[PDB]
Amino acid sequence: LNYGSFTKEHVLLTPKGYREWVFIGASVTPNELNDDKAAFPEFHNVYIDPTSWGHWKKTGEFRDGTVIVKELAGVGSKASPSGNGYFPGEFNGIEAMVKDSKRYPERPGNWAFFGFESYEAKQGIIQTDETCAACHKEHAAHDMVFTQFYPVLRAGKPS
Amino acid sequence: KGLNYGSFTKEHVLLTPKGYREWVFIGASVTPNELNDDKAAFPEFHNVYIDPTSWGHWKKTGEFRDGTVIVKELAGVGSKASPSGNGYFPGEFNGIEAMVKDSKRYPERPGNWAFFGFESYEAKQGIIQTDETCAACHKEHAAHDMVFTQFYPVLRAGKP
Ligand code: HEC
Ligand code: HEC
Repeated sequence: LNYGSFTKEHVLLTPKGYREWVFIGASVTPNELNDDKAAFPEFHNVYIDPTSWGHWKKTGEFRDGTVIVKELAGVGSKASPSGNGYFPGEFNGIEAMVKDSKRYPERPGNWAFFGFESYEAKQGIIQTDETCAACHKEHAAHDMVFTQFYPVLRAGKPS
Repeated sequence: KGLNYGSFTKEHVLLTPKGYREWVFIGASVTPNELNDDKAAFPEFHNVYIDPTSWGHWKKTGEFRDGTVIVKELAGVGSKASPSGNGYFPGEFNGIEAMVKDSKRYPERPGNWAFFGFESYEAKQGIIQTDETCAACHKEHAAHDMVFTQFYPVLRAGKP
């Protein structure tokens, strides 16, 4: 079963319940290491929909209909009883990408990339290939997903 | 009824959990070695999960039921720079820690939490820990019921 609901123009409605999908990894780009203004502030927690996770464990490929959500959160502090580093604060927003060879036949890898103005928006804004796919195409380890940073995906694909 | 996540020996020791990566992620933090005298206490990234039944209960109540299992997975820092900017990015898996709340199995431990260490992903079961080794820091400093919910935005957003 596909996990992305759409409008008529194949625009992605804001995903709901993605926090109960399969988490695949977290990174952090703090503002203070990026001239006080990270591109994606700051923590990033990333999820893949459960059906696509199932298909990934079998094939090590992203099926048609894969949805991946990147959730941004703030750095809430830099020191805790466990030591120094970065610790998350409040949610900041989300980004998403959807793979569909039928609805997006001419985008790189048949991926559409979406931004969201706020948590209350009812739908995403599809982006031009220049804005997001170009960087993913140029540097992602596998099929435009930065799986070099998702150890859940790497450990979970078939041997 | 809800499912029972985690299995236990007759001495009530948690068997090494399987499938916890399909549980509910509640937040990640990072204590890099280079920021902690080249040896962090829990190196380095920590990805945290709560079992799906306790997550269902937490959504309704905001408390940790009896039978709550939380798993903290450790991973190394893989790199400090990527096309998205400077920071910290995960590498390989290092190991796990876990805590289990059960007033029937652990009537005398603080909070009725049992803290477990694991010697490897290959171990059959965990090693339960003395109160000073784990529960002490957790009871003094965690925001809620010995769980550090100040670092679990999923938990804080999901409670009623
Ligand atoms: C993370 C991201 C994800 C998660 C899946 C993945 O491929 O990692 C999504 C759905 C997304 N972004 Fe992309 N992005 C970049 C890198 C290195 C990572 C992982 C490391 C981290 O989390 O910091 C990403 C790289 C880039 C980038 C390089 C200059 C650009 C311009 C973009 N990303 C742009 C976008 C988007 C355009 C608005 C967009 C919707 C993204 N990313 C979504
Ligand atoms: C994270 C942890 C978790 C996840 C649930 C939680 O309460 O956060 C578990 C299951 C666990 N550790 Fe504990 N721990 C500490 C802090 C600040 C955090 C969250 C921020 C982060 O990820 O860095 C924890 C603090 C401490 C601490 C203070 C010095 C000590 C002594 C311990 N933790 C000890 C233990 C354990 C004994 C070996 C053990 C099995 C833990 N923690 C498990």
